[PDB]
Amino acid sequence: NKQFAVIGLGRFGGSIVKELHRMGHEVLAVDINEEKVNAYASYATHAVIANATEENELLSLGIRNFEYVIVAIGANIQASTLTTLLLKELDIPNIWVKAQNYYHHKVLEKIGADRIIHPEKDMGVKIAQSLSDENVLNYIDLSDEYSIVELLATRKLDSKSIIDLNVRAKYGCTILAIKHHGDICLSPAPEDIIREQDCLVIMGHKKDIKRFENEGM
Amino acid sequence: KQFAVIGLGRFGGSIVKELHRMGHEVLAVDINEEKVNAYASYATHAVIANATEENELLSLGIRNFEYVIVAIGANIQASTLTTLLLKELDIPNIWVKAQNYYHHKVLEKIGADRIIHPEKDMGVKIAQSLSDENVLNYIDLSDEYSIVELLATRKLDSKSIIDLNVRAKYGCTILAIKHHGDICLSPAPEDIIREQDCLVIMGHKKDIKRFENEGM
Amino acid sequence: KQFAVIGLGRFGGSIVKELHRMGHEVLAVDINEEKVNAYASYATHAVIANATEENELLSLGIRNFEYVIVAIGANIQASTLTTLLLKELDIPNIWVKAQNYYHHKVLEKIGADRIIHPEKDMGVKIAQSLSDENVLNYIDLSDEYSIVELLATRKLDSKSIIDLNVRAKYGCTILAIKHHGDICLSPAPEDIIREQDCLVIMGHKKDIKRFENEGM
Amino acid sequence: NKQFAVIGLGRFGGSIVKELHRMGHEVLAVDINEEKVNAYASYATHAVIANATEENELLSLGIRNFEYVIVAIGANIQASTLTTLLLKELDIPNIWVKAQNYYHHKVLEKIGADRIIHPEKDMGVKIAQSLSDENVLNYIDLSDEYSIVELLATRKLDSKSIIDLNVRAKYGCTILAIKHHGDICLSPAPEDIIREQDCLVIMGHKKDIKRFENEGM
Ligand SMILES: Nc1ncnc2c1ncn2[C@@H]1O[C@H](COP(=O)(O)OP(=O)(O)OP(=O)(O)O)[C@@H](O)[C@H]1O
Ligand SMILES: Nc1ncnc2c1ncn2[C@@H]1O[C@H](COP(=O)(O)OP(=O)(O)OP(=O)(O)O)[C@@H](O)[C@H]1O
Ligand SMILES: Nc1ncnc2c1ncn2[C@@H]1O[C@H](COP(=O)(O)OP(=O)(O)OP(=O)(O)O)[C@@H](O)[C@H]1O
Ligand SMILES: Nc1ncnc2c1ncn2[C@@H]1O[C@H](COP(=O)(O)OP(=O)(O)OP(=O)(O)O)[C@@H](O)[C@H]1O
Repeated sequence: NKQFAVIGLGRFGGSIVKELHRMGHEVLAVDINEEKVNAYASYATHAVIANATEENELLSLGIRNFEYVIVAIGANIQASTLTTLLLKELDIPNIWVKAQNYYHHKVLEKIGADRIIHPEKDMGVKIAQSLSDENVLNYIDLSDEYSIVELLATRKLDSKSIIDLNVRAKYGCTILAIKHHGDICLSPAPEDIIREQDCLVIMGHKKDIKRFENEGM
Repeated sequence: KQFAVIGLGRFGGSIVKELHRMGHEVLAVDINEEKVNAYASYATHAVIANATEENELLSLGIRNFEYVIVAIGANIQASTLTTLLLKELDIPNIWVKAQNYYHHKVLEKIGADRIIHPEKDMGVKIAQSLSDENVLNYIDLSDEYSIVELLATRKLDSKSIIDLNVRAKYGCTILAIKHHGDICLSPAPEDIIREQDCLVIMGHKKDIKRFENEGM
Repeated sequence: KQFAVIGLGRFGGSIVKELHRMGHEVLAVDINEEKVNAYASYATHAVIANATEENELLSLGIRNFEYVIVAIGANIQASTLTTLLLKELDIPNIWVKAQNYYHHKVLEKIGADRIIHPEKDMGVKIAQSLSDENVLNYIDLSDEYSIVELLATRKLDSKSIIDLNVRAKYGCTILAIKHHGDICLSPAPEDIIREQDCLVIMGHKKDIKRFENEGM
Repeated sequence: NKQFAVIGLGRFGGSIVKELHRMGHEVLAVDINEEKVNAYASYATHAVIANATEENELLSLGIRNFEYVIVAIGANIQASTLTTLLLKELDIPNIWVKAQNYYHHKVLEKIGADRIIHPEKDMGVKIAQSLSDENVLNYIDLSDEYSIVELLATRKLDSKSIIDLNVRAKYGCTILAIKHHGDICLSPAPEDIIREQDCLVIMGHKKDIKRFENEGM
């Protein structure tokens, strides 16, 4: 099918190899630290001690055999940039790299990393949103303006109805799901009961939702 | 009202930086001087302090904060001691970064209010996108049901939504279409889907992957 | 023209020291305090600064400089970041020292204007002089044609310019003779060549070595 | 076959051992760092891990077999001085050493190094010349006063003739070569066309050339 190589068994890298392997893919786990390789031995199709900045060592892995190579070295900029440069030079189709900061992202961009990820910064802003707005449990941005948000229902909604407390007429948003005591009602039909601490999944404009949050909850 | 970010990591530093951009009251704490100096501009306040020493934590007036975030994820000893102090000092909400399953366990037992694994979580999400080249982004509603954002293949170019019904056929529902940046929230059949458009589907996790196989 | 030398190495420090002796405007930058103090006297100006931090580079007023030289050749991370900053800050001429082929490649891609390998270059030149004990110094005009300075053997002692011709015999041309320090430029046949006198020949690289074999 | 020994596989040393070997000489690559030796294994007649300051280790290499020994240790003064002292004591005919600074040069001079080189300082002044004078591409000094200089032709010379814009009479210098679009004209005969960005090779007095640079270009 398709073959994966995870260079850098960080908390990020190690989670990718561990997941991809649980999904039952072909994953090569690479790390310069022996102890890290030994640890992920059981959680990878394969584990190998190698310094990803040395070319001959990368060829020994048969890196050219991989469709996707992930460089999850995010603390060492020098290790990361050199490795990704090697990978691009060795004509790897998809190179996904972890970046440290804006500048590291810039170097990776210029040496042709195919997709760059800031796992910490991204999770940072998402957690910050949940801190600031105690109502938002989780969310996904469709664009800069429009977003799907999962909200914890306050007592301000306990035993309330949809045909009653409408959103798309009143706020221009649409409710997609309700989760009461673990049970899930997708594409719910008005009227439905919403209890307190229910997961309410709303969808629309980012500003529109926060207006509903203010006045509805 | 008031936020305290202890540990200006890449994770911690992003929280302070964001909360401050949102215009909240954020206290940036770090034992490393250079880190404090860096986040000075991106915080309501910056202070050099060793969060494991009690008197130093009191000097910050930590008891003044509604939410304290311990984004120390490499040092288990630093993290556990700090969080223990915070719980002992009766902070209402303590959010901590964990390193691994075991560190999570120690934090759980000393009463951290919410524990986060930013790397492991982002790990599984990125792995999903690696394995399934179609899934751009997603959010899990539960273990079984999920909302998924999909990149449309040539297998969908100039297809009508009602023509290629996801609902009747697969038990899923299409929520949005993004063509050339323009967004059609809650789209009405029929609508044109071009190649490389963002298709937002919703339903059962297994059901979606069945649509991915046969539809795309 | 205003010059900025970031990295007071043996290489960087020599550029600063020379440009300053020539009486230009040179800003000497280094993260190591002791290095800055040392080159204080040998620069228009010396400043302790970490060239990878942007605000620190702006504090120098780096955007003031026509030519900035990054003579950091041991630290690849320092070098690449600095040069990236310099390109981002729209510096017209960025001259960087490289460590190896790969470092050269990263610098190339982030838009360094001229890349130099002072050690590798001087390596091959010294190697030539080792292998061929006759060649004192040289300059390549191309890959094939070169001007070479040769130490005259006893095989040439008291030989005449026309007598031992190269303009007809080998297709090369003699440009200068240096006997006991005295210099005869574009010499007219016949001229006396003593032993150990610097002979400056010019032509094809292969042609010269043929003259070296048969003439000397 | 003349025999070469390169002690210290720096960027400088490693370049000598890589070049001499490409020329197909006999070169012994020595370094105390294992990883360095392993790297230059392919690019040397031989590679050996050895501490050049220990005598017995130097004898084990059979150093007395070598006509030319190059000590390209330029960061460690103690390593360099001791090594060179050993080499002189062991009666090596030609000892070429890399120096760090004026003082290191002095120590080497007194312990009988046969030729001392400052690769960085030398390349420093040459590059500085090219920075200051944007016209000079490359040069070679015949003495302190007289020099052969390679110059990039400005628009101030585009489609100009040789005998038209004479140097042999006007400035006391002589043009030796012209390089237009890669093609090379050695000992050019007046008149010849000089286009813009054409490599012009002039020869004469250092002051004389810069006078031509000012008024001609
Ligand atoms: N040259 C290399 N080749 C392969 N792996 C390397 C190399 N250098 C470092 N690593 C490994 O890559 C992994 C990436 O960790 P990195 O410590 O440098 O920090 P990190 O990306 O911030 O970690 P985390 O994912 O937990 O946030 C480590 O296990 C490290 O040993
Ligand atoms: N005793 C302490 N008190 C307060 N802050 C500390 C203390 N010890 C360490 N820190 C800081 O807290 C932060 C925690 O970072 P830690 O490097 O050690 O890894 P990390 O949290 O996983 O990094 P990252 O967030 O980038 O993934 C760092 O800025 C560190 O300097
Ligand atoms: N971020 C920085 N900002 C300014 N100067 C720096 C920075 N980082 C390193 N330097 C300085 O630049 C130089 C780094 O180059 P490196 O000395 O280690 O030597 P080199 O370029 O490989 O060769 P050489 O010493 O012969 O010039 C050092 O002098 C160091 O003090
Ligand atoms: N005592 C020794 N015995 C054997 N090898 C040594 C000894 N000392 C240094 N070396 C090696 O010789 C080399 C000399 O490099 P040196 O770092 O010390 O600085 P350098 O001459 O400025 O480097 P560069 O050639 O890049 O300019 C290194 O590879 C080093 O490992």
